[PDB]
Amino acid sequence: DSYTHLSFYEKRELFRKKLREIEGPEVTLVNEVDDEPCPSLDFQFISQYRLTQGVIPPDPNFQSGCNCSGCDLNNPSRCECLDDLDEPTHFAYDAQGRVRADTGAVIYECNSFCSCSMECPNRVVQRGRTLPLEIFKTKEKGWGVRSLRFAPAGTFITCYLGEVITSAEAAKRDKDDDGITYLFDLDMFDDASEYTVDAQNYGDVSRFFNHSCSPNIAIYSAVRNHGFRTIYDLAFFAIKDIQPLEELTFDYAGARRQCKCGSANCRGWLFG
Amino acid sequence: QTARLSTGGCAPRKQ
Ligand SMILES: C[S@@+](CC[C@H](N)C(=O)[O-])C[C@H]1O[C@@H](n2cnc3c(N)ncnc32)[C@H](O)[C@@H]1O
Ligand SMILES: [Zn+2]
Ligand SMILES: [Zn+2]
Ligand SMILES: [Zn+2]
Ligand SMILES: [Zn+2]
Repeated sequence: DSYTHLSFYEKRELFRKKLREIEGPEVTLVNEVDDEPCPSLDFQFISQYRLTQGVIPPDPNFQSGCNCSGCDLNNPSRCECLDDLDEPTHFAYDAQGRVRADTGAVIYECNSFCSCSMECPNRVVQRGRTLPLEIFKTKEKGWGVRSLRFAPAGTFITCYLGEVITSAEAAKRDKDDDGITYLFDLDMFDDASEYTVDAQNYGDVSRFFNHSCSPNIAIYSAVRNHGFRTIYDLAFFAIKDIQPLEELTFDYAGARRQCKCGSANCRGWLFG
Repeated sequence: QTARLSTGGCAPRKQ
């Protein structure tokens, strides 16, 4: 540990001040379990993807918007952002701003080219986190995140951010090794599965989400670009009613040694 | 395939 001249107090205070700099609902850090002061002080919180070399970004000349004069939820036919969806065409969100039960794994939101305001109903992911979260130390896993408010099914939590890297860099970082990884493959679309999100040095609070074989949140691919399927938002949505102080977990598979989730249907392997 | 987190693909079962 290169931070050995800092005290448990100052390191925790420094990480706390790092949390306070995050824009949006507050994020808190508690540790009533062991003596570790905080996660890595070198970690940087970000609000958007951290592209690296070799990662081709979407071309703005291929981008299209909708002509919705924001969009109307009771008339999804007029909006052109939902053309990739089969009939019955509908937005991914209901009147309460939550993802619908019948919505698939791909969410088509509006973008900066639409004639839309920032409070369009199809910009839930873009507006960002609304739930105050708390980072805490768990029993047998590392750090974890729990919600401080009730999160009914369909509530948007946050996105999995970090560096976007190529397959060669992902293998080069596939490994130090201690059973801890922050790599998240962008593999929602098999026709273009090339990049990986690395939350080691840059990332979101979702970087502390743990795995569970009976998860309460799940990933949705929030796509605001045209046909670009190599980079998209990894949006976490609650698939179960999450009560306050309940740990937020998702299936790393997507549906170190053994899994400590403690579910009655634990497969025993994280596979990630 | 990998020791990496996956989205599970877009095969529908209602995420
Ligand atoms: C994204 S980090 C989550 C933990 C936290 N971000 C940290 O660094 O302490 C993923 C790592 O946490 C561990 N982990 C996540 N879920 C686990 C589980 N259900 N049981 C045991 N270990 C788990 C795995 O070793 C994995 O490499
Ligand atoms: Zn719109
Ligand atoms: Zn529209
Ligand atoms: Zn639009
Ligand atoms: Zn398990």
